[PDB]
Amino acid sequence: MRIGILYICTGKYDIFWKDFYLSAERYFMQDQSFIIEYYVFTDSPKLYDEENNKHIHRIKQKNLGWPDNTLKRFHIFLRIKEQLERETDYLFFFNANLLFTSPIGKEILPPSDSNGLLGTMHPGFYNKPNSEFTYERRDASTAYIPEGEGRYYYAGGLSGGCTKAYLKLCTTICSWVDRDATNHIIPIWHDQSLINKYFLDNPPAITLSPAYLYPEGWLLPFEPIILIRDKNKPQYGGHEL
Ligand SMILES: CC(=O)N[C@H]1[C@@H](OP(=O)(O)OP(=O)(O)OC[C@H]2O[C@@H](n3ccc(=O)[nH]c3=O)[C@H](O)[C@@H]2O)O[C@H](CO)[C@H](O)[C@@H]1O
Repeated sequence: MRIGILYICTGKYDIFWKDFYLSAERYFMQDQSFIIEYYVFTDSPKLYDEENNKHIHRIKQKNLGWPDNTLKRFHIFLRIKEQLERETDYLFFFNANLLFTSPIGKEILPPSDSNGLLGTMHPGFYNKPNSEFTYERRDASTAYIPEGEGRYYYAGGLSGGCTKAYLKLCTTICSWVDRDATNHIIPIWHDQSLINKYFLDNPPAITLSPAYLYPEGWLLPFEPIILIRDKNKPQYGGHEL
């Protein structure tokens, strides 16, 4: 089947796209059943390595800067809503600085009988209890959730599921941020604080171990599968804006 993979890279984050694109081929979508379709949102005219592979689709999108670039990601997925219904069956989002290390496959695709959602544990909060989750604790916010509840702390570096179930997600949170905008609030950990609520209302069919979000340099009780490139390396410099 045809699986769609969402990817955002604006400003200088187009430096991350390449090693990701190559790694995606080596490891993602290996066995013939599956065909990969890149949906890239960039300011830039040119994306590596284009021309050559049809599937990859460059989608024009300007720079909104921090924090709007991760806050309004879901409005970015809806500019092309109708397109995602005819050309895709499953959806996924990968962080710009992600990288593949070990093969992937059908193990991450939600069963069709379930809700059809996917989340991933956060690498820093997988060994911690509810007391330490960094949700949003302001009542007037749509991302408000108090103490003693919430099962996990999901990260926004990876999320997906069936196209239907994921678009409804995209459409849901789009209102939630917009509603906050009229209430004059910006959530603390905007991509996540919003998402964690949604995964609280409707917990994903799958929760992926932080092996799929492996920070570089770290020592975890896991085998690397998908990796997080370290931004404070002198090649990247923390700062892109
Ligand atoms: C996994 C995690 O807990 N990390 C945080 C953050 O990672 P970091 O704060 O470590 O990285 P970041 O916020 O610079 O990256 C945000 C991601 O959004 C996209 N992008 C692209 C171009 C651009 O100009 N700005 C931009 O934000 C891009 O794919 C990038 O990977 O981002 C995650 C992805 O949502 C979450 O939101 C969290 O806030």
